Amino acid sequence: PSRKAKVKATLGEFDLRDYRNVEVLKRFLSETGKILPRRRTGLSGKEQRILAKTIKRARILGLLPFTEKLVRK
Amino acid sequence: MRRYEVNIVLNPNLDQSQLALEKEIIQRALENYGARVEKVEELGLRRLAYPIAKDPQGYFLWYQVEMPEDRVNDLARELRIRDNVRRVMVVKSQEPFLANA
Amino acid sequence: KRQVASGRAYIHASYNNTIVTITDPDGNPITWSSGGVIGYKGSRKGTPYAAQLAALDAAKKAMAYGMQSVDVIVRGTGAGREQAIRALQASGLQVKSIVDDTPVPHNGCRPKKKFRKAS
Amino acid sequence: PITKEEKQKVIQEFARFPGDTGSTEVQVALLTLRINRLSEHLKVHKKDHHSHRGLLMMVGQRRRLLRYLQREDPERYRALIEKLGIRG
RNA sequence: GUGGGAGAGGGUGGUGGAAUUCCCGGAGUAGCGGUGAAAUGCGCAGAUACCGGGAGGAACGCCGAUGGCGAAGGCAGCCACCUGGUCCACCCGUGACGCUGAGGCGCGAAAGCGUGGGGAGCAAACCGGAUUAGAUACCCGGGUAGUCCACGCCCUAAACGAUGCGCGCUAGGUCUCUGGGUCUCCUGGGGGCCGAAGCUAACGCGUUAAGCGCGCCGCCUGGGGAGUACGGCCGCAAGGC
Ligand SMILES: [K+]
Ligand SMILES: [K+]
Ligand SMILES: [K+]
Ligand SMILES: [K+]
Ligand SMILES: [K+]
Ligand SMILES: [K+]
Ligand SMILES: [K+]
Ligand SMILES: [K+]
Ligand SMILES: [K+]
Ligand SMILES: [K+]
Ligand SMILES: [K+]
Ligand SMILES: [Mg+2]
Ligand SMILES: [Mg+2]
Ligand SMILES: [Mg+2]
Ligand SMILES: [Mg+2]
Ligand SMILES: [Mg+2]
Ligand SMILES: [Mg+2]
Ligand SMILES: [Mg+2]
Ligand SMILES: [Mg+2]
Ligand SMILES: [Mg+2]
Ligand SMILES: [Mg+2]
Ligand SMILES: [Mg+2]
Ligand SMILES: [Mg+2]
Ligand SMILES: [Mg+2]
Ligand SMILES: [Mg+2]
Ligand SMILES: [Mg+2]
Ligand SMILES: [Mg+2]
Ligand SMILES: [Mg+2]
Ligand SMILES: [Mg+2]
Ligand SMILES: [Mg+2]
Ligand SMILES: [Mg+2]
Ligand SMILES: [Mg+2]
Ligand SMILES: [Mg+2]
Ligand SMILES: [Mg+2]
Ligand SMILES: [Mg+2]
Ligand SMILES: [Mg+2]
Ligand SMILES: [Mg+2]
Ligand SMILES: [Mg+2]
Ligand SMILES: [Mg+2]
Ligand SMILES: [Mg+2]
Ligand SMILES: [Mg+2]
Ligand SMILES: [Mg+2]
Ligand SMILES: [Mg+2]
Ligand SMILES: [Mg+2]
Ligand SMILES: [Mg+2]
Ligand SMILES: [Mg+2]
Ligand SMILES: [Mg+2]
Ligand SMILES: [Mg+2]
Ligand SMILES: [Mg+2]
Ligand SMILES: [Mg+2]
Ligand SMILES: [Mg+2]
Ligand SMILES: [Mg+2]
Repeated sequence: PSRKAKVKATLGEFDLRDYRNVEVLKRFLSETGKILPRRRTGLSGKEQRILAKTIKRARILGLLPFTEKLVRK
Repeated sequence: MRRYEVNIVLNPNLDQSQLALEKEIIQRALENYGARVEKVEELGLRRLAYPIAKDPQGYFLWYQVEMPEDRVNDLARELRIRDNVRRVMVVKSQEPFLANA
Repeated sequence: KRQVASGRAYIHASYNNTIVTITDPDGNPITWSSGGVIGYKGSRKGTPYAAQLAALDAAKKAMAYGMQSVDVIVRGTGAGREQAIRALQASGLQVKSIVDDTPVPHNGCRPKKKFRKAS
Repeated sequence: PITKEEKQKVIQEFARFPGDTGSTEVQVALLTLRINRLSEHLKVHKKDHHSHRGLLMMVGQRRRLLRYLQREDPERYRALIEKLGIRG
């Protein structure tokens, strides 16, 4: 059920198409450098589809990770 | 003419002297490709999420331009020829899709 | 001998064996073990037990170099992965941290017919 | 591609009278533009079969329209053609 | 037509990171690998496991779906260029210019063929190890064609919704993708589910019809013999119609 707190709630205004806003895009990735589900992002079909693309742009710019090792276990 | 955004990432270990020779070539190149600079953002060097070219950082650039479409790719080619240039990403400008507004 | 005191402990779990490698802070192996180093032969090398033994063999051999604390780095999914984590924790060696770094491709090479229905 | 200006220049250059946007002439002119600009695309990029199905449709439409003219005003017909440069 | 929109629709070029394999360097030692259990195999010419550097091929994790695009086959990292389809609004222009479509032409998964290139992983055949009463298999270790690219052929399929295309008519409820609006809701296009009437041998279908109707095309007429024989046409061949 993932009832933590949709990443959209815990945040406000932001340009879903800004691939450079590291401090905000960073929020949509998991412990790992994986793009979070709509389940957690709280976004919508259209919103998420645009997020996914901007995040991938950030990755190729080195501002965001493609993958990150998991701590603990 | 179309509006783009030229992202350029340079070597983070350049002395103010070299750092300006690369920009010189970035400029002396943009012009050769009908690149009208509507603005720039020398964001400086930043901590990369992963190492690029062995280095853990990179000096960033950003130029909002306007130029002849049939030469965007041809331009990109050139920009990448340099060495202290380890990244080049030209993107068609887009109106911001605000969210949670 | 060289005296390290602090390093890394890599666990490589498989459904066929568990092999521990201990290295210096730069990832250079100091010692290592496995279900094979210990007396085990066939299918028992994959046993969680054997993993325990292999993990302990590793720690001890690492004490000889005078090592004390390490950063555990787990790779793989295999019966006996967690026993190795526990084995190390309960062995004088201080486990400053555990980290799973199992490699996963962003879909690269076609798997063996045995591991397909995937890519 | 095809900018408004080009489209306009071609629409005005063919309208039967000011304000004429959807007449058999204006349409055949427009098509002829898309058809020509596409056939240019396909000399290069000749493996682009999906777009080619688009070419076929356009050539089809133009034909059915021209046919209409030749049957409703054989005069406007030969006029339109000659002007454009259709037939071959 | 004008103005907006969504999309893995197509083509060309460029480019990113993960992983596998190989090569080089370091560090380190007796095994690794594999299975039901094993063995073949690989390793003291130092493998496996670990760190650093390099090369190359192929495929794109998360997002990702119960989702989207396309006429079908099919299409999934990211960037640019070239290009197709399509939906909505405004009622602006033409004035029945329409539907279907024998033949023709084009497209058409995989395997396969020809020429040239490439070859990391995978793997028909094949070489071995096990298993078995046997095992020309299933399991394990190898491995050539091929799988990849270009250009040219081949033209098949459970090429499936097993449901030809178009148009009008006939309760609703609910989820969803994309657009418009006076934005609890309404209205248009698409994707699902449950269902009115009705239809169906039944199963089931049911505004995404398998209902009620009109138009045009394709096709069926007991099973085996047989998708064979003959002929014709097509193909380099395999072989297709
Ligand atoms: K929004
Ligand atoms: K689907
Ligand atoms: K052959
Ligand atoms: K192919
Ligand atoms: K072909
Ligand atoms: K709306
Ligand atoms: K019934
Ligand atoms: K049923
Ligand atoms: K024959
Ligand atoms: K022949
Ligand atoms: K054939
Ligand atoms: Mg074993
Ligand atoms: Mg429009
Ligand atoms: Mg596409
Ligand atoms: Mg690599
Ligand atoms: Mg070596
Ligand atoms: Mg050595
Ligand atoms: Mg031997
Ligand atoms: Mg020796
Ligand atoms: Mg050797
Ligand atoms: Mg190796
Ligand atoms: Mg390496
Ligand atoms: Mg090679
Ligand atoms: Mg469709
Ligand atoms: Mg399909
Ligand atoms: Mg388009
Ligand atoms: Mg009107
Ligand atoms: Mg009138
Ligand atoms: Mg084919
Ligand atoms: Mg093929
Ligand atoms: Mg071939
Ligand atoms: Mg070849
Ligand atoms: Mg070769
Ligand atoms: Mg193999
Ligand atoms: Mg035998
Ligand atoms: Mg085999
Ligand atoms: Mg099907
Ligand atoms: Mg009704
Ligand atoms: Mg419905
Ligand atoms: Mg509907
Ligand atoms: Mg709807
Ligand atoms: Mg669907
Ligand atoms: Mg009933
Ligand atoms: Mg019944
Ligand atoms: Mg139903
Ligand atoms: Mg109907
Ligand atoms: Mg028949
Ligand atoms: Mg008969
Ligand atoms: Mg008979
Ligand atoms: Mg018969
Ligand atoms: Mg046959
Ligand atoms: Mg022939």
